[PDB]
Amino acid sequence: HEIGQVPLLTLEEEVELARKVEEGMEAIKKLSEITGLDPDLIREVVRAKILGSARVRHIPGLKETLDPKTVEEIDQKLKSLPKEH
Amino acid sequence: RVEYVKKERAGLRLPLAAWVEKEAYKPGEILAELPEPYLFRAEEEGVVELKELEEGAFLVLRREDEPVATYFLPVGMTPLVVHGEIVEKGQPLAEAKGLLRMPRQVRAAQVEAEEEGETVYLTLFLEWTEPKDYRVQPHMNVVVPEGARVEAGDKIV
DNA sequence: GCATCAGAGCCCTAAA
DNA sequence: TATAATGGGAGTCTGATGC
RNA sequence: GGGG
Repeated sequence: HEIGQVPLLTLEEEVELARKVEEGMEAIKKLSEITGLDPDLIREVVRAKILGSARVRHIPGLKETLDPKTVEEIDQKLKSLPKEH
Repeated sequence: RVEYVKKERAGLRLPLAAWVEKEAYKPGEILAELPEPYLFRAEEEGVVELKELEEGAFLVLRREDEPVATYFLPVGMTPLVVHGEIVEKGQPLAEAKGLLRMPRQVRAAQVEAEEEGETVYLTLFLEWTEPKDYRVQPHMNVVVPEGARVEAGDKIV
């Protein structure tokens, strides 16, 4: 019943989401270069804010314990970028 | 659909006892009223490049390939020529019958007027938008919002 | 009222 | 690591107590 | 499945 609550994608929507996922990964790669951070750490920080405050935990491999302090600190370094970055 | 902006200089000749004097013409505005049908005639010899709008028309004479004249036919003026037709100086291009007005899609910014005999020749500085449609396929995404301003070279899809 | 649950004797043999 | 594929299969009778 |  719960899966049946998400409608199946149209060919356009399927391509759209897929497109956005690929572009986002490339964005995280670029955001790593600009910032001097770790692409995975950035990815988990990006992902943390999307899913919300609900899910926050240490991720095996990330260099920092991923607690609300670090996701705020790192998010503030990402939001300190110029408009084009 | 991209409505492309065109700003061009086109001429017209009308009787004098029939044209209403204004410094500019808004779209839809009446340009002249003819007592009897008047034949607008070629003032150059050339091959005709005819460009028809939604309402109204453009006519462009060229010899060799160099454009020698650009004429504007408002609404109420029926072309008597077809695209790519050879014309000689003085043969009627279009008939103007009754009330002739600006088309809905095209304006007249600055209007210069010369007087010769019983006719006036308008040099019209016209601004209008010519529509062109583009088809977007499922694997394509439109990167541009409704109403965006684009110059030559900008990516739309 | 009606459903949901947890009760319903002991020891022994051999077969699995 | 690349056609496309998008929602499952299956079976007595007691008495006491909390909705 | 038998025994008491």
